[PDB]
Amino acid sequence: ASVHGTTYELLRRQGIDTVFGNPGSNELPFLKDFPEDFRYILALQEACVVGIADGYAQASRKPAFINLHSAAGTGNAMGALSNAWNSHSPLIVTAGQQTRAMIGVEALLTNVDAANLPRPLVKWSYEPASAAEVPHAMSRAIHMASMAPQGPVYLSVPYDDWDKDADPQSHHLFDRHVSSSVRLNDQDLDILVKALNSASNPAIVLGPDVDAANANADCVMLAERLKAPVWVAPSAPRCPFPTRHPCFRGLMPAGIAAISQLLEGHDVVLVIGAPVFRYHQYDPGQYLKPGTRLISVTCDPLEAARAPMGDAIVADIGAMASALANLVEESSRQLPTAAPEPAKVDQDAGRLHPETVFDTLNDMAPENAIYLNESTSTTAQMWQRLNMRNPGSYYFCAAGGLGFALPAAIGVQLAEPERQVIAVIGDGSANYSISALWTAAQYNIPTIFVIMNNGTYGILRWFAGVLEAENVPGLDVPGIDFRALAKGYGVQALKADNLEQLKGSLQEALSAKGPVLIEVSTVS
Amino acid sequence: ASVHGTTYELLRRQGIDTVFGNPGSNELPFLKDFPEDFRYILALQEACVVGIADGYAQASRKPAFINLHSAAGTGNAMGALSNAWNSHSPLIVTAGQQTRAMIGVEALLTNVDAANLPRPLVKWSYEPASAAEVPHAMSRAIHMASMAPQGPVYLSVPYDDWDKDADPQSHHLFDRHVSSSVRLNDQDLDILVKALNSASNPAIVLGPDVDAANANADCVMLAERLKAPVWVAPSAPRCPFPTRHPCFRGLMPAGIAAISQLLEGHDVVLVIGAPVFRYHQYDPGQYLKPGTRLISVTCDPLEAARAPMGDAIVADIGAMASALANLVEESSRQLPTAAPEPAKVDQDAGRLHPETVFDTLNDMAPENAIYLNESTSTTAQMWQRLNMRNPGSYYFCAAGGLGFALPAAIGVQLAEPERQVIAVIGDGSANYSISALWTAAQYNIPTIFVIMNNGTYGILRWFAGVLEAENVPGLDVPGIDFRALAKGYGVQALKADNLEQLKGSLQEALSAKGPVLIEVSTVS
Amino acid sequence: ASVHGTTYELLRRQGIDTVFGNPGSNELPFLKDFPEDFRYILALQEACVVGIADGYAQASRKPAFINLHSAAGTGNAMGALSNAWNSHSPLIVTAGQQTRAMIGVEALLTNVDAANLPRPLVKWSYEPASAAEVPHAMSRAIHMASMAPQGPVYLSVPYDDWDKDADPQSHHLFDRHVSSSVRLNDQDLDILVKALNSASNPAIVLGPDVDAANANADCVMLAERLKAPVWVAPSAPRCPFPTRHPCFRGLMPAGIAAISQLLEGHDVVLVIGAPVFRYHQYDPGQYLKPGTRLISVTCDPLEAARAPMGDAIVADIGAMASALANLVEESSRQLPTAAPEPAKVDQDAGRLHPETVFDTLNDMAPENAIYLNESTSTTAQMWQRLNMRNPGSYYFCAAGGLGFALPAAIGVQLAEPERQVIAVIGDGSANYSISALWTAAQYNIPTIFVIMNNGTYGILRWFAGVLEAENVPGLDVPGIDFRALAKGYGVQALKADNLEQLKGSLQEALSAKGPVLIEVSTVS
Ligand SMILES: Cc1ncc(Cn2c(C)c(CCOP(=O)(O)OP(=O)(O)O)sc2=O)c(N)n1
Ligand SMILES: Cc1ncc(Cn2c(C)c(CCOP(=O)(O)OP(=O)(O)O)sc2=O)c(N)n1
Ligand SMILES: Cc1ncc(Cn2c(C)c(CCOP(=O)(O)OP(=O)(O)O)sc2=O)c(N)n1
Ligand SMILES: [Mg+2]
Ligand SMILES: [Mg+2]
Ligand SMILES: [Mg+2]
Ligand SMILES: [Mg+2]
Repeated sequence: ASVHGTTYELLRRQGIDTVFGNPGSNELPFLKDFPEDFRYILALQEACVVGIADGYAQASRKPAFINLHSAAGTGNAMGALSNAWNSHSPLIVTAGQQTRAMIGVEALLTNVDAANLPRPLVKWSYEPASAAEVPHAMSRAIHMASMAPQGPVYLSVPYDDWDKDADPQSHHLFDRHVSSSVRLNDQDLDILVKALNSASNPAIVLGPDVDAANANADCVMLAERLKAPVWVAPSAPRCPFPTRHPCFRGLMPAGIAAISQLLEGHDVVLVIGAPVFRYHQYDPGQYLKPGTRLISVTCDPLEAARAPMGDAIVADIGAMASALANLVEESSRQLPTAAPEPAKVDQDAGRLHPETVFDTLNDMAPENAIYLNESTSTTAQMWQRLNMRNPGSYYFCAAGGLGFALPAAIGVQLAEPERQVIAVIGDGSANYSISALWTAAQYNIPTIFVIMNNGTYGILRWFAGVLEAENVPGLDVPGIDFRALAKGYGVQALKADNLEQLKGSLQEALSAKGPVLIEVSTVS
Repeated sequence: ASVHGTTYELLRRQGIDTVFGNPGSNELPFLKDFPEDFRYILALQEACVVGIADGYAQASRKPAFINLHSAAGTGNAMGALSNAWNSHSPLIVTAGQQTRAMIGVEALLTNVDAANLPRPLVKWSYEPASAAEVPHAMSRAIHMASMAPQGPVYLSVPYDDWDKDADPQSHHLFDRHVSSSVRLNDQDLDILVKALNSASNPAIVLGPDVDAANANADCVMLAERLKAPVWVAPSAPRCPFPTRHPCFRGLMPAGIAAISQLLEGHDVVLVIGAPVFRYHQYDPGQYLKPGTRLISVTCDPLEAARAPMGDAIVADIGAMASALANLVEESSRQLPTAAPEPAKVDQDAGRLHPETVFDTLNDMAPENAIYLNESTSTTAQMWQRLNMRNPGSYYFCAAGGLGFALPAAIGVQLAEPERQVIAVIGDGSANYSISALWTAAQYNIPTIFVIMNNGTYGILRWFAGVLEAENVPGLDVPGIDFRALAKGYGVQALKADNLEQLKGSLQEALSAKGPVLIEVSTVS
Repeated sequence: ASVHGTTYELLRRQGIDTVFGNPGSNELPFLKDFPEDFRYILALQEACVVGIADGYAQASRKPAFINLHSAAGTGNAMGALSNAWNSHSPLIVTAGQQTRAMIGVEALLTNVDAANLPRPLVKWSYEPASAAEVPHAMSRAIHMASMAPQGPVYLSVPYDDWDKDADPQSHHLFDRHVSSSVRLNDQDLDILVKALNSASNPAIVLGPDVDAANANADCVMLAERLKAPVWVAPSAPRCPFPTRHPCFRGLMPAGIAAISQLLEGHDVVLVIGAPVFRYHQYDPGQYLKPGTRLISVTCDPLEAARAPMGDAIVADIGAMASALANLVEESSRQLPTAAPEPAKVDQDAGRLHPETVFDTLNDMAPENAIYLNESTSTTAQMWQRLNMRNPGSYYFCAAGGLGFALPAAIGVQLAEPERQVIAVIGDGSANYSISALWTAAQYNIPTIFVIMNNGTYGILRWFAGVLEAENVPGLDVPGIDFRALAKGYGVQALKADNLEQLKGSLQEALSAKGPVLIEVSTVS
């Protein structure tokens, strides 16, 4: 068989049946004779290709396969890869290279030093030394992306390789099963369980790898057993816990001092599936107060190594959460009391406060909605005002790289066709990957996009205020008509200039057959 | 003085007065107290920021300064950097990094292994080891970008460095002048001149570094003295010669066999300011036919090293072209045979043939128009049909990376306010950097964008055909309304569904006082 | 406290008490006030420093700390790092950098782009962005080196950092405990155990990570329970099993065809702690024959990904070996019969056959002797004729990089004061790291060095034959007097030109109280 034939057989045998791509001439020999059991999802720019694949991979909890064009295509996606790195997204990124005979002269479309291009944003990055090595390299890519800690990988393939004869012994690749589903050995696990049982005032902090592992339910049981309050680790890319569960305490502020203060009085703090910690603002102080001991379970050696405090255990989050949830004793302490329902902000008949938008979404959206956040000045309010009972209900750019939520919302909706996806995106963020709207239209993927339009890079204007930094250029983004942009890409568009119109538009969007964009006028 | 003050003083003393950017929190300490003698050009996505800066640098023939946001922002620009590398564009790319105190914990917005991120697409990439080093590192960036062979460079700066004290000895940086304006020594130059004078049938091939150096006029003199046919090297990023000058032969097809055929019979082929050669299609054969010797003058050691044939001289293109033009003897040979005229293609009253569009542009555009090309299936016809008689009249994505022409056309128009820029862009290419339109609207930069809408990735559909590649997915891009996209970003829009409307739209566009987009319905 | 003080406290609190080094001026500020509870081990060239540290880490099963001088010192050690990468040796490599103020001008002894230098041979490579970050970066280095899969790491430190004030919050680093002692979840481990219990003719293959984990005894129990034959994986860097145990089948030949033939008829092959496989010679064929399924347990995701066949489990070898050994049923199959003792080779009165040397070493050396092999042409004979009963009894350069065994033998001897180390080294290999001898003399480390002198690169001349390649230069190494070299570095030296002399010399060497070198005249 050919390299082409063998490679598609490997992909299908490893459960991959969808290619997210933007094609080029180096990729046509791969895409020719495209198998009928595969589906190709086209996006118009590579940041959108990778964003969509990323959302799809995160929601489906399986690897997603991407095909991009040489260096330029790969380069256009490297901002999207920064987010994918931070979210441990299992993305197999392939790119077409020039024919081997024209690589030396650096013909047009030659990806020079190809394996170095996406570094340091990938777990593994490779170009095979011969055509017959391609299926084996593809096998390496699949497993490197998929093993804990999951993450993006890169494979460059000269276009002339695909037609060449494959090694018959490549058949051994097709059904390989590779497992990382490991947990701490019994003796040391018992020691941990005893420390948890002995704690007088335990607290639990959860990160995105819990949601990725669908460990959420086991974490609920663990928190109920220990009678422990549960935070979400700062800069949260996902939601790992029911937000109206009585133990839930919400999103931790992303500051060193703020977090040690929050944890003061808790003798043992168990962190699961998060870096320790993804701080953001400068908030110097103690990493922990005395009296607090921290224990981290992480799937990522890099996270364990760089934590400035605490013990760490490097293992699969699913296997660890399950073991702990079922091993710890039921504490006789009183179960934590649910947090109070956020207060209703005063809302006149004018532009919308973001608190109003979220309250209204919470009132009207289905209970199994999935939200994406790229409205950076309103994240705190969103976490407080949306009741998200189920796993996989929230995504936020994991490296803070804008241009994620709009395409990712399309991939999520493709992954979960029975759960309504609602992306809340600021007017600034909306532009980074605006052309992804076209894919929603073309493939009939009925995502709802809520554009929070305040005319500015809100969070930047705010932080400039904190820095007392005056005369900063480039913070305002007036003059964008988002309904026109949606029309440009074939997506139904609505406007909401006040609360009444917001209710009406959301009602219409929820009932609509296709994707819908709502432009909301929000307060500056 | 502060690192901030010192750095801005270095920038002004070195001729920089414009910052192209998309701001982020790591960059706010740099952008605060923005000096009154600088201007900031905002674009909404980083591929757009870099593309605009690139156009501006290429047209102005001076370095352009860029400010991006950490890793995500840099990543979003890496497709644009692939073009900049191939075009030798002097781009100084700065990116903000987290505060030094929070780099180790990998806080949100930390650019991990920062200097490796843009490699291999930059000449130099660096993060300073202390705040006091920043002005020195900026000096190195300015000069590494500016020295032959010019190209993009990258500097990552922790945001806390700006307010720190600079080394007082940094004043020595301010007025440094660094020259690479060099040419071959007299003895060896005289040998080259003798070879040229002795040639019976010389030919000349010119590349983009001729237009970059404004060596066009000297090349015209050289060609006139030698009575030599002049080609433009393949995959041409710029136009180095007047396209209706009697010596001009056209754009070389980007194939090994094609080019050796074209050069057959020529005893000496002098190539100036081009790689040898930027081939593209697989077109195997001889690099040169017997009887032809090739001599290359290039500003780039990497070009000289990789040429698969001929001698090479690594020197400044401006200095070499000037010297050769004034030293060669005046040949009494007959000029090349007049080139044929492009045929007027058959055209009904419906959708427009690309040839019709170019013929109409050529009739109506000013003699000093500047064209950009990202209509990939129509390049050959464009070169045949446009009379471009002045330097700096043509730009095409140098690495074949789409998303260049739309933002670069804005940068060019900003650099050349008295020359009308006309960007001819395919419907596929248009989406990659669509948000750039906003910058043209906001700053009232009067670029004309001509969208060639045939509903497909035309050149891929063509190559699919020649490969006899069946069942290739993702080649069609129906359902985009470019007038609506333009409206979305505040740019006037027109439509041309036939020749009469094309003429009317162009008349209107040329009379406009701001940017205009014309959507042209072209054939499949 | 200073960075110096804080870092040494971190080191002692994490169990480090030895520094292997070759000093330079960038390193003096670190080495000054060297604490009384540490020892420094000097070697005269950096390949020797690292080889000694490597031996020490491998035998002690704990990380070894190294201090080298800038780029040149690090560079001199990169061959040794090649081996350390392949052996998963936990080496913390630190190198001194210029003072931060002089990095920018690239003063002499500046390590330019320092973190890139040791790539790709390190797990993690870094230079901190500030002095206060240094202790945290050292913490990261210790843990990256120590977590599965273990391996070398690199930290570059500007020499002026040591005297600066440390972050008081650095104390949180001192007692961090990081575990990767994990194994497959119960459900999937039961499936694996069932597959082993159900196997009709299983075989076991063991690699170096078994010996590194001291999982040898558990592997013996596992082999005895399953009544399975046991091979050592090809190109073996360590010995994971008693070589005279009845299940032992010896070292696998390093070829694809040879290994699948060896495993024919075995329905399940369990590979533990080895790459699949470290092939060497070209020996094309089937990876496995029909009827054989392979299951690999590996500590290294990179190994699991690249295996061309079989299932894989990525977990700690110690934890996995112990669990399997204790869960599998006692098979009723007959215990394998021990390999017969190898035949005696005919030995005349002249130069010695390697077979005779090994026979004689086996007869005279203590039962807990530790051997190192860098006699490349005699490896097979060595594995057959040396009875190694205990763990940690054999080391061979894991990447085939010569220069390992001489210095490593010193490190092992240092780590195991009560076990006699005997390095068997070819006359070719002996020169790579000859100066390591000085360290054995200076610290009175009683390693015995046995030099096999045949006056040639034996294995290369052999290979030259099978290749039918003639006129190959550089294969012969006449004119080396190893007794004089030993005298040069202060080590007692003996000669052996025949069997009687060999016996006498070995007898004196074992009785000696310091290092001894024996030059043996062996047959071509
Ligand atoms: C790719 C990229 N570019 C630039 C930034 C910098 N940035 C920028 C420009 C922000 C403002 C987002 O504006 P918005 O309107 O989307 O949201 P708010 O108005 O609520 O802040 S938040 C932020 O981090 C980024 N994070 N990622
Ligand atoms: C960033 C990027 N992505 C994808 C490609 C691959 N590509 C693609 C997708 C082309 C089709 C461009 O379509 P168009 O409509 O702009 O022009 P034509 O229809 O005349 O081909 S030409 C081409 O090289 C590329 N060169 N650069
Ligand atoms: C650092 C390094 N250099 C060169 C080689 C190549 N090489 C060389 C030069 C060998 C000959 C070793 O000769 P010896 O005398 O040590 O042993 P034999 O005579 O038994 O082969 S084996 C081998 O792989 C290597 N492996 N490592
Ligand atoms: Mg906004
Ligand atoms: Mg890179
Ligand atoms: Mg088109
Ligand atoms: Mg020898």
